Amino acid sequence: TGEMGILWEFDPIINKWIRLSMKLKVERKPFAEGALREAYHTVSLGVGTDENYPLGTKLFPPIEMISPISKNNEAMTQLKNGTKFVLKLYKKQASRELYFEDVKMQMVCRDWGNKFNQKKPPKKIEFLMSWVVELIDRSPSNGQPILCSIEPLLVGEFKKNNSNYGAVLTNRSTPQAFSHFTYELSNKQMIVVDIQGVDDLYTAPQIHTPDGKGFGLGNLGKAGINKFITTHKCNAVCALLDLDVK
Ligand SMILES: Nc1ncnc2c1ncn2[C@@H]1O[C@H](COP(=O)(O)OP(=O)(O)OP(=O)(O)O)[C@@H](O)[C@H]1O
Ligand SMILES: [Mg+2]
Ligand SMILES: [Zn+2]
Repeated sequence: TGEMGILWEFDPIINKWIRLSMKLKVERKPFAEGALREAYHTVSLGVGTDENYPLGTKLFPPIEMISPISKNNEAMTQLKNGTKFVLKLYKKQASRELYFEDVKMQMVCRDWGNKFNQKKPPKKIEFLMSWVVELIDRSPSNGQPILCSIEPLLVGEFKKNNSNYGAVLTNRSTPQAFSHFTYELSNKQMIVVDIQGVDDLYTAPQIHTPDGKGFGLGNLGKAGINKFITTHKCNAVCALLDLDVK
């Protein structure tokens, strides 16, 4: 039929994780890849609760960060039986903490997207949902259990607009103005880069902060922030949004 998984959704507004179960069927070979990961077509065979699966503490995320109730979640509708979606694995290592940190990062970016839209720019944006999944049916050699992340399938022409280290790859205005927006309105505590997806539906972003801690692998601290600065040229969207040219 398919394999079981423990599914984790993060909800920023309560600052907690929701723990569920699902069953899934994953193609054998990847359809795409980048420098970090490989992506696999997958189909959903249903979402359920985690009651059969002892949490068994030792714990990460810790008990105080987990919601005792899970009846409200996006997974129920976005990953219902029959859905096509995408599963990602890291290229040849890693860490339990890492996967949870990537999903948390994408959720933070979704919040940034809604903040940008509230300003009424000419084009509105959206980041996809992302989820952590423990592939419990698969064998552990260093005793490491198998983990991954999953997200919806984007239909259409996928394009990368900027990288995590200073490259500007297309002419569009919206993706570069959004990056600038997050740097200025966060009081330079943070910036969102690696803006990529179909039209303005984006996924797999990267965040840099000054002290370089947190937010997984592509966080290049002060060095990444500086690279974005060097190549940025503000556009009509930067201006409509009243951002500083400096
Ligand atoms: N949700 C999605 N739907 C369709 N295709 C996708 C999706 N996510 C990723 N891809 C494709 O898979 C490729 C690799 O995925 P992803 O970008 O997450 O890996 P990566 O190694 O982190 O890349 P990057 O260097 O951009 O961080 C993407 O460039 C894109 O072609
Ligand atoms: Mg990519
Ligand atoms: Zn600008």
